[PDB]
Amino acid sequence: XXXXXXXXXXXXXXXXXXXXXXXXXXGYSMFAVGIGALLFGYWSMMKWNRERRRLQIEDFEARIALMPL
Amino acid sequence: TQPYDVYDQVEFDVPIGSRGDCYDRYLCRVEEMRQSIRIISQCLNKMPPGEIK
Repeated sequence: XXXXXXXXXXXXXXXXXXXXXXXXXXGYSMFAVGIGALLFGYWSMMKWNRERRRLQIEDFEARIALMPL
Repeated sequence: TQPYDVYDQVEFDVPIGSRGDCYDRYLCRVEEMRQSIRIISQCLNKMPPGEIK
């Protein structure tokens, strides 16, 4: 018997198929997070600015209180 | 159109674009690569055992 190269089929590798698929973000869903992060962003930032006003008047008060300076 | 060594029997896919721009001239080569394994797989399945020379 003579032995040569043998053939293999099984699944035939599956040639030409789109492996690319959309993931995580769809379109409308990411905009709700996007503007949602903005709405949370400005609201939390301005609370510290109002807290800065408590310091702002009190810091400049030191110059008014000190006249022997 | 013009077979060389056992052609037309093997299923070939030819990518052809729309515009003559560099992007479509790039896409066809990538689409040639995705539609190249089909020829290789058909060559693996269809092998007559015999002579080399």
